Amino acid sequence: FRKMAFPSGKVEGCMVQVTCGTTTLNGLWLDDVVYCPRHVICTSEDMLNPNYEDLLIRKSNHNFLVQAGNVQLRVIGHSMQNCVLKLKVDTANPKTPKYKFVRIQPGQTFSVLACYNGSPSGVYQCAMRPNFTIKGSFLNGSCGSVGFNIDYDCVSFCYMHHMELPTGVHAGTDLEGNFYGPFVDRQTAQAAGTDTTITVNVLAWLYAAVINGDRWFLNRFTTTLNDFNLVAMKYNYEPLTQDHVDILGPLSAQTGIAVLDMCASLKELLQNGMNGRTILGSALLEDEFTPFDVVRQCSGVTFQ
Amino acid sequence: SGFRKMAFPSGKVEGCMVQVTCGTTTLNGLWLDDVVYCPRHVICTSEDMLNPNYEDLLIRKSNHNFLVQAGNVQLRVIGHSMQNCVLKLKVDTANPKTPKYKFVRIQPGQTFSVLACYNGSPSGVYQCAMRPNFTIKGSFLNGSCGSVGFNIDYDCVSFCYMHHMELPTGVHAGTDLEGNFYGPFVDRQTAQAAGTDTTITVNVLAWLYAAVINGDRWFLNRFTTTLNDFNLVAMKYNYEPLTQDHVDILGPLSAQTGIAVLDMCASLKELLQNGMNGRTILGSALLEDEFTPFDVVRQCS
Ligand SMILES: *C(=O)[C@H](C[C@@H]1CCNC1=O)NC(=O)[C@H](CCCC)NC(=O)/C=C/c1ccccc1
Ligand SMILES: *C(=O)[C@H](C[C@@H]1CCNC1=O)NC(=O)[C@H](CCCC)NC(=O)/C=C/c1ccccc1
Repeated sequence: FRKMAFPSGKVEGCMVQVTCGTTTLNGLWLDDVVYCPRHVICTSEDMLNPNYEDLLIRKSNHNFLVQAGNVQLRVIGHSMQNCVLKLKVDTANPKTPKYKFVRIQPGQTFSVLACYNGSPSGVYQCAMRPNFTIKGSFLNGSCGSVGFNIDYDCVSFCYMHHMELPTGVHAGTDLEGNFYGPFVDRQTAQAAGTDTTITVNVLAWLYAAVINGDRWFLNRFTTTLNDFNLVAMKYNYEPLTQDHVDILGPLSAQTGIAVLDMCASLKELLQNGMNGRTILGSALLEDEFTPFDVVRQCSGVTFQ
Repeated sequence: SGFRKMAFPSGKVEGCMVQVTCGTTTLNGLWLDDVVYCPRHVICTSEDMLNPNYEDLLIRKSNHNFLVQAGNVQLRVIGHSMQNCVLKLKVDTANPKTPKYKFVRIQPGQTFSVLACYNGSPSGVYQCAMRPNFTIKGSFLNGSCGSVGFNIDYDCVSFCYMHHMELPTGVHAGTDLEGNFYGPFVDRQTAQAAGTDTTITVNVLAWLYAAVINGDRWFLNRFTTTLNDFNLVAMKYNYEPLTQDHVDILGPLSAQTGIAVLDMCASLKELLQNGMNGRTILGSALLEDEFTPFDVVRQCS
């Protein structure tokens, strides 16, 4: 089991450059619309608290330079939806994959295609933290890079990059321009809420350990969900939702270990330590691998 | 800012991946212009795999014994040859998506991106390193043979690896694109052990510089060391030797952080001798050796 990105080719064919003034960032070209962060229309003397509505009144179609490589795509319409700008262009992208826009929950993972000037430079796997930040890797000019999942041949876009926070973590929106968490696209220092450990993913990691025959931590206890949730929060663990219980179903069926029995096993690991031992080679409990991520990597048949 | 294990965008390689089938065996091939490259053991039955005479099995095959599929269309095989452990299938169609490319043989300690494929379908991408014992710590399942490793520079894809084998310890072995294995391994169905692995010293130091660039300095000290005395301790702890070339390649990271290379060596020596004492570096409880100096500069500058 390993942290793996989705192949990025379907997304690479969608990356473009958007320039307004001397500010260049990345945009996402799907059919005849280009999606990008709206702060591309900001000047260096106006980022502190931009009035985006009045800044955009000042802009016409001909103020936007959209480029696929060095090839210009003429902008024939523009609008703002929350914190994203939607630029209608004169050319439908022939590389447009089958796609959806989706808003992910904390704990869900996705691949990020980090881009600069519309040129992809790297791909890595991220998790949405419970405080709605991501521990990403972004340099200047990265805004507009997107995060995504791929299921069969459909790309589910879930993240567009906008901000770095003082602590070095990152914040952004879904593809309707709505920020994850309490952040705003302003040139200010914004504090992330206090983070927690992603319980459902820890449990997925324990199931993965069991699947591999590493199962010393399986105890003889069970628990109710409410009892577990109340203890978990005292160790800075997220509480479990009904949806979390249900996405652990397949792993519970595969191993024969009831979800609530594994919760009792995790509770013991929180109240005592690992003694000295490790799980899957590590002394730390991994929390950025989802139940889906574990199920996929069990065999070639499921991973394809 | 930030630090992640980062792979190269895989789109240029995705357009080259195909499915090759011989009899009951299916794996992946690499389609460049009008040739498909794939592991030669695709021609083996489960009988053959135990002790294949590969020249033996191949002369008994004809072109129509090979079924090559690219996405949804069959490519017709019109020629076949063998170069070391790779098969070269000539097909009657050029791959329009052929990128600019080169075949390279990489050195131990260097990194590359792996595009893991199953039945010709790319399914994940991750970053690996060629270990000093010429294994790779991959994640490969059944059907993954013929997946390739690569680096990209501008628009040119440098293919350095094609996947063939898993060892009993769970690490992996494979060839360059000329079909020559990395390390002492062979394409037969036997349990094979590697030589004793060592830690890639120059990469650990690059990673420590990354940790400093990202604001973490707890492991630094005011000691220094000579290069030879550092190498004495490194060899004691199963680390590869650090050469003057390594010291030079660390130059840019040293200049960026203001920490002389031999001072960082002194930090690493202390970490080797004292342990990490339950602390973390870039979220890791272990010293990480699969980031090269170039990888760190690329991601942190
Ligand atoms: C977009 O390219 C950029 C991404 C940053 C660059 C460095 N790493 C990243 O992730 N986004 C911004 O720079 C953003 C624009 C603000 C809209 C007008 N500004 C910030 O992210 C600054 C945050 C900050 C942190 C601490 C103190 C002040 C400001
Ligand atoms: C090709 O797809 C496959 C890749 C393996 C499958 C599981 N994970 C991988 O990386 N390659 C083989 O299966 C290879 C075929 C070569 C014989 C012609 N055989 C092995 O890798 C055998 C390993 C082994 C381990 C222990 C004891 C015997 C054999």
